Amino acid sequence: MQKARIKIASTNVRSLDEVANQIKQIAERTGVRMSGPIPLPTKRIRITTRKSPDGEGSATFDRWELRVHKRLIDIEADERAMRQIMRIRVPEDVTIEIELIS
Amino acid sequence: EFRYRGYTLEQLMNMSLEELARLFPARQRRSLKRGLTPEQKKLLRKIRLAKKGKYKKPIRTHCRDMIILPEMVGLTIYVHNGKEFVPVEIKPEMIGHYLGEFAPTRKKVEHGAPG
Amino acid sequence: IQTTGKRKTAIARAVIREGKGRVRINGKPVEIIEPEIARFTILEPLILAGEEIWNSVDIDVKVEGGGFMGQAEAARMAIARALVEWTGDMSLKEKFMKYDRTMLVGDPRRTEPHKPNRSTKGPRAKRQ
Amino acid sequence: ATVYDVPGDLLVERVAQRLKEIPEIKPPEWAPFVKTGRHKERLPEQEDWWYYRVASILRRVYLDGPVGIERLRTYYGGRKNRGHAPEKFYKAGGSIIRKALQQLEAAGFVEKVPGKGRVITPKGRSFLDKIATELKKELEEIIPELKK
Amino acid sequence: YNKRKPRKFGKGARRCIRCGQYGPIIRIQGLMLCRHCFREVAPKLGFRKY
Amino acid sequence: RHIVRVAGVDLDGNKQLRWALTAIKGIGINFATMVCRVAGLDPFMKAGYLTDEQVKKIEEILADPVAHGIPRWAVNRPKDYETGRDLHLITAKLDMAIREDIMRLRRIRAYRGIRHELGLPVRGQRTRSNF
RNA sequence: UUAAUUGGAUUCAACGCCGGGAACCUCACCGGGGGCGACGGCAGGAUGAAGGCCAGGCUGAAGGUCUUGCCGGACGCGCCGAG
RNA sequence: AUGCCCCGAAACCCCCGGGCUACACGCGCGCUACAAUGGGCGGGACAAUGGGACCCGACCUCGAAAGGGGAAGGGAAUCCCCUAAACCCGCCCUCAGUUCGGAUCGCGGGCUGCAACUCGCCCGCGUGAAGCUGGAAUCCCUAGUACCCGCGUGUCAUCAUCGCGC
Repeated sequence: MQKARIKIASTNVRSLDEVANQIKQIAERTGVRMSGPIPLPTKRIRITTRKSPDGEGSATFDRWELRVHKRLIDIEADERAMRQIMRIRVPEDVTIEIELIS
Repeated sequence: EFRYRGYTLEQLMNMSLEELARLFPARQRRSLKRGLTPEQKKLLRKIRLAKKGKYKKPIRTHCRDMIILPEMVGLTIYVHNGKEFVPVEIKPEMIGHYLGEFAPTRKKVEHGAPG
Repeated sequence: IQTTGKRKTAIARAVIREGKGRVRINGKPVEIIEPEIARFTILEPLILAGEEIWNSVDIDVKVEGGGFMGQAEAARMAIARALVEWTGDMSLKEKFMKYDRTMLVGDPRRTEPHKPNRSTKGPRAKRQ
Repeated sequence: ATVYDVPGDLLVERVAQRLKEIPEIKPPEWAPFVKTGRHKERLPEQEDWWYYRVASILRRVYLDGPVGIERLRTYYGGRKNRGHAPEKFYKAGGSIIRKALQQLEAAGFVEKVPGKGRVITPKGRSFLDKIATELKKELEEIIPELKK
Repeated sequence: YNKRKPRKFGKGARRCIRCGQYGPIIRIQGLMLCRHCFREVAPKLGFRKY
Repeated sequence: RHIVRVAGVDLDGNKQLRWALTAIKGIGINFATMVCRVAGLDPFMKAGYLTDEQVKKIEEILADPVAHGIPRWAVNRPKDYETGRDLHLITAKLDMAIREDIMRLRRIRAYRGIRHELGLPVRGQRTRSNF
């Protein structure tokens, strides 16, 4: 048996959910075992910078954040099933990386 | 007589550069192992031609980092302190030291009435 | 029967079955834990449970995260929950409640994030 | 009973005194003239300090299994005073535990798994659990509660 | 003679993309932005406050 | 022996030998420990039972530490400037060595010599407020 | 004090602040060296480089400078407006 | 960004060096202590946050360490930094400017950069002082907070006693 692993990474939660739902709906339509989307840890990039452009006054800090979410979808080997995924309309902010594990 | 690590200046003369550097501290020996700068090598050409007499110019320099070897002994060289070329004459006792040590750049500070 | 305990960051997973009475922490015997105060915190609940319940069941608790006091408190938490589930008796439940409310409730206390103006020393510390 | 059923310090002491017998374990000629770690400030006090290290190291192999030199260096490291600067943690030196581990390999108690470290042979497991059984049998008489 | 010498290291090596200042540049995963320059573009990059 | 003279310097017998040897300048605790180990004696014994042949053994250890098993890196002045040899100096020899180094730095007219002349910090310490 | 220790900041709200790291770079200080000054007009051009170049001297050194003479095969000295 | 003025072989641009560190000094904020709850040898259980391709580098080897060589695997839930310190136990030293306290200075070795004398860090040895509880006065904080403990990270080839965070 051969398994296809799909990593879906995006800042926007709703776009990630939409793409995952699209893959899911393709799955049972194609009738192939499709392991549910496992939400891996969401990576949190944090940057702390002084607010004051100059040096005078009180010292104050601003903490800006990115939360990038990531879900894992494992599906089984059926060429029809894995043919229907390049045809998916993918939003710009969502990145999909598909690999093949034995 | 002058002795350096149990060897005299003339004994120091005949030692190869590697064996000579083995007498130097870790800083200077490792600096030598890493290789002199091309500007340092030009200055070495200058001083060596001076020691053979061909180079008659009063010899200046900017390379404060040029580590004094026994072969520079007995020559007058003028190191740039930042504003002018302060003169130094190399006695045998500067083997194992940098030129910039003997090229003063900061003047004496004494204390007067506070503002 | 399975039970869980959370204290600060330490998390203790406890499993209780019928057995002689062997109690193990991370697979280690209870009586040998070097910090004696932590040994007493771990021993606290089954003291009031009774030697009969002690010698009627075997317990294995595995704890991860936090420090040794936090780990001991998590094991203390999980032991009480395991006992009250195994026996299914409210008498010892109220016994523990009377002895310590957190025994079956637990402490949801968490460390506040540090804040600027010399953040290294804490959320509220500032310069002179 | 296993090593898990006895205190670490008592078992380490027992393993050290037992391993004093085996000729495979011998301090190197540089051992008395080197301190156990960079973080340490004063040289080791007792002349037995070598063997306790070996007794310690094998115990770690009984628990951590495949372990390399650097992981033990982090373990045996400690806090060091930086003068007026605040203290800081540092790893332990490598040569001491390397010689101890290579002697252990010569002693046959431990083996090497390349790319993963060194692990404990069955002979070492039997040695350690024998010592632990004796120690627990004694502490059963001193402490009856360990019979449980 | 007019070419600046190639500095891979030091403050001179890195210059802000936007304003070009040689001072504080944030390099967390490849920004190359002056600390002043970061505040006006962080919202554009998708940064949010929390 | 409440008083024990070794190498021209007295030590208290109440201190342990590794603790007693510290009173000599040129010897720290680690040097005392390693020389005691060279002697094959307990580092923790009281110095007041030091029978004299041990005193002479420690003395000849001081005379040539390298040949007695001590490596080249436990001495205070490895690769001595006028012999090329790693030697452990003591007392007046140590004072003369540092004194000669001071006049050497002065004679070469190095910055370190200048600081030693003016009694100023050598190694870049900031002195606008400090010192 | 220094040739120079580049400047700002004055209690609350200036003084591990701008500097969020000064060996070069940062650089704004000081000393020394070197190159220019867009584009127009006056004049020149190419008859040949404006730029580099051996051997040197000066030059810390850098055809930077000059002795020497080549290229380079192409338009750029100097003054004014203005950069 | 940009008003006005000025600077045009300079107040334009490029290169070397010094300097920005210099100090009888006062002041600001911190660091380490002014030892017995002390100092030290052995041993044990113990976390989190973030970061990782000219990178993390497990693992192996040599060196006493600083480090040198080889090196799997890792572009990250999967490999690495990764393990802690404060804690206790067993034992040794035993209230003394001394063991604490280390400023300070000499030698050797290692590390980054082409270059650390001005002006780096680290290691081994030697010296290693002031410091033995601080008047007037004023500073912060009210719960997982204060104190104590260490760690990660920003700047970072190297530089922290800094900031942010755990």
